[PDB]
Amino acid sequence: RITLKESGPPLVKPTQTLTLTCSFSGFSLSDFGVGVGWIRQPPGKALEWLAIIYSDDDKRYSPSLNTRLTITKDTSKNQVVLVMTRVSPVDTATYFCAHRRGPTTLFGVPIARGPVNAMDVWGQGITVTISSTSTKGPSVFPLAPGAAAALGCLVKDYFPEPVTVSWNSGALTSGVHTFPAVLQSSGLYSLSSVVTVPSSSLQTYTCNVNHKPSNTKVDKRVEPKSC
Amino acid sequence: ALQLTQSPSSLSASVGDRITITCRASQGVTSALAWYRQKPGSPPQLLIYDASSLESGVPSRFSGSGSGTEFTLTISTLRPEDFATYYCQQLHFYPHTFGGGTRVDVRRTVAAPSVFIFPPSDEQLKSGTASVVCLLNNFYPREAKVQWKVDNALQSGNSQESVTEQDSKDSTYSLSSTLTLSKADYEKHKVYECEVTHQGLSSPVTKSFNRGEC
Amino acid sequence: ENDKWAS
Repeated sequence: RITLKESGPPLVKPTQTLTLTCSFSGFSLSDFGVGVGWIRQPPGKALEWLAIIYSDDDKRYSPSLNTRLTITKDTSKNQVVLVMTRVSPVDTATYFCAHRRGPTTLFGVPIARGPVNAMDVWGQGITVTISSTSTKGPSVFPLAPGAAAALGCLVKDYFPEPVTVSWNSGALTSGVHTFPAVLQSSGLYSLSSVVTVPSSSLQTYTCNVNHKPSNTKVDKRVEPKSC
Repeated sequence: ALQLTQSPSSLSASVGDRITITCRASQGVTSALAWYRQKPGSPPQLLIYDASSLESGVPSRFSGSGSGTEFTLTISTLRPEDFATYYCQQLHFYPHTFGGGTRVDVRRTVAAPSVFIFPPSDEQLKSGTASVVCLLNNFYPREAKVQWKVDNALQSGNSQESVTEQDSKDSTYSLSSTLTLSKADYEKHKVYECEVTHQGLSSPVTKSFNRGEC
Repeated sequence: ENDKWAS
């Protein structure tokens, strides 16, 4: 059984250097033709290939990132390290390392190369956020209005993830939509949480927001304005 | 470099259906192509290697064929765990490219979004910023287009949006879009509009308000 | 260029 696992800092600041380690078990980087590669996935985006290293020590890099990447192996520790320099916000992504089989051998003779055509086992992935922001609590603002009515709370400018939002201390669940946060160009996150109700219920509505990182709890009652 | 284009980018289906996803390469990649299935929150999982070989431990309903520039993955009888995003990967040329992915989600009848526009709170305005949010609630299919207009000027580069994951009961999606402006710019205009295009809407729907109107 | 295992 082959397993891989990524480790490194979850948070990194722009211009800094990011070092990611892939520790694995079940194979050796001294085994014939084996490879270990790195692939990343920005939130909501497609997979992007970064680099790979083989047991005979040949290395290859994405041409778009070549100047900022270094991949290396430590055979005796069963680890592969990928160093990315000068990171910027667009480098925020989940980073995965993965195993690549070498050709099948028969009495130590390569006879099948078909198994090298895939990365067959992947690590769970490690989430890395690139932002110069310091820990900071959200500002919470009201969002106020088939014949459904909508209202919500805009949880703005906080760092880092995550934040939790519930409605009426947990009693309101139907019609609730809490969207995934977006990382603003400022380096702070922002999210909305809304709830749809029969245009008659306008019943009281309060969003309970909690950002553990900054010890910031806020309850904000939201109503249909006009005094 | 080499381009790998997946089709369709998104696909709706129901348990028991037969689906086929295709991947086309800009130059021939021989048989060096792999297919993966990735479920939300998890790493991609290898299904098919070398264009058509079934990876060990992978269920037989998955099948891959093709070589050169055109490949296909077919799942013969879709199971609930197959609602996910699929990717193809080429390993003939460096860099070892991935396709754009194809999202497979639960099919349900077309439903237009209920649209709502929210002006910025007076509380936010006092801090100097103005957020205008637009909500597209419970729609299907997933693709929707939101266009912000301020006093009829098309907005660009000053909004961000996020979409919920498919609802497990509804099978619909919801989308939130935030237009952000300084309090000053905000004050220099009157009509804030959120224009929405979607398959379930005969023509675009616009929700708006005039700033300061009381 | 060609992958490690290509012709």
